[PDB]
Amino acid sequence: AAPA
Amino acid sequence: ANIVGGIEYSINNASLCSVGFSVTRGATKGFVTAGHCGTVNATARIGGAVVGTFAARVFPGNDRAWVSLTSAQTLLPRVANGSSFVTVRGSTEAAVGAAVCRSGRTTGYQCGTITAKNVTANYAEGAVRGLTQGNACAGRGDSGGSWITSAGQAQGVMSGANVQSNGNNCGIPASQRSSLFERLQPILSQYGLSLVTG
Repeated sequence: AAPA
Repeated sequence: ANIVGGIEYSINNASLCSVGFSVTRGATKGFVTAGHCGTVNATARIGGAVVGTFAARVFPGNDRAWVSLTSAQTLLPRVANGSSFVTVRGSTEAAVGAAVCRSGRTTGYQCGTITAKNVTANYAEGAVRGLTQGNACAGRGDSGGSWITSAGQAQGVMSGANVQSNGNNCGIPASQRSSLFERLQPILSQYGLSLVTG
């Protein structure tokens, strides 16, 4: 998961 | 500007994020959003106009911030759902298995269910702990936006998602999505904020  | 959950705002004329929720702190108007969206004192604009500045944030570790608005802004107890609105009624935290929706400027209003709590996201900047996971889809730009139940209970603000090369995770099945949000209740007590409700 990455920011958004 | 009318401050509604889910709408776009820019930070320092560069990044975009989405408004989470209208709040007050005494006589000060503000909205909560994600910490990674701006640093303290970054300028927030809505529709080209300056609406306020980042007052406080914590990112990484947590991912939360609130923007203090000028007096001219109109705070509203609402979250955008297309051309319609969901009224914010309170912030009772829903349990795993509850249905929830989220609103943001990239994918609009999307719903799904809460699948897990207290998830750690490992972003390039460092870990963010304590996140709740839902499988409503989301995309780059939705960060900071509202997660709310249909009944109007504000759950938290969008933090991150396992986005694919198209910038969102809406093209993979709900079973494979991890869309994470920061719980609202700790942001409200940490900054002494009261949610605007209607």
